[PDB]
Amino acid sequence: GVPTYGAIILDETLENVLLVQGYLAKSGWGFPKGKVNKEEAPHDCAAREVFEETGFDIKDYICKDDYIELRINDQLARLYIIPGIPKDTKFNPKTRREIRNIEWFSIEKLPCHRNDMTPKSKLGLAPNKFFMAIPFIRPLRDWLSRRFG
Ligand SMILES: C1CCCC(Nc2nnc(C3CC3)o2)CC1
Repeated sequence: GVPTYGAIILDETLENVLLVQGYLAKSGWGFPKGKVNKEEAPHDCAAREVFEETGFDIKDYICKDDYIELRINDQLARLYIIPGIPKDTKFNPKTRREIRNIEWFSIEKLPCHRNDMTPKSKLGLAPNKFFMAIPFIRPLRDWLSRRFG
């Protein structure tokens, strides 16, 4: 699995996080991130992917130790945590061919799991447009509690 890098951008209240909506298999909402290039350092890949997807440069804000990393299906995803970005920042992807929309979401309102279908006695999970973000939500809330209060 080629590792991916990106960011969790939060506003100044720490309430809201910046998600991006793709197309097709990436049609839902997720954190801005993408695959590392040959010989590219993690921090540079995170900044490149975030600038390509949001038009916002995190380079001067990345902290080396402040990230959440998950291994999903034997692919590693690491999102640098970037707090205090004002909600009135103008975000604009580099190309609309990959990114449909960019929005702030309330962290407390986001799901941290998908819903089963126990009502229908059917196995599996109900669709959720936050599926790409979900795995990071509980680890984020725990990280924020520890590092802030
Ligand atoms: C569109 C822009 C690129 C970021 C993307 N984030 C994402 N999180 N998981 C995946 C799947 C590959 C496993 O993608 C979704 C939004």
